[PDB]
Amino acid sequence: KKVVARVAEARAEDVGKRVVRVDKAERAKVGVKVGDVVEVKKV
Amino acid sequence: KKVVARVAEARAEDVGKRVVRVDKAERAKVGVKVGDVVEVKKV
Repeated sequence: KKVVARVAEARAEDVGKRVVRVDKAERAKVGVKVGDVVEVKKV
Repeated sequence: KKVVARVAEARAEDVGKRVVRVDKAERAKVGVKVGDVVEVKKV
């Protein structure tokens, strides 16, 4: 269905874990900043 | 609008960068594995 998540800053602890990278240009495209709620959906 | 991205494994280089964490249970909920295309949308 969909995942409700938050944009975060990757920490040392996150290495090796699954993530979706969102760079600054992608963040400007969708209008998000660290801490914002986003929806992650399979294509 | 929306961001088209891929589930990845966070590397050492990703520390300090913005990401959306998707743990195994979230991955089972949406049906994704590392390498899969997902859409990231602002709420």
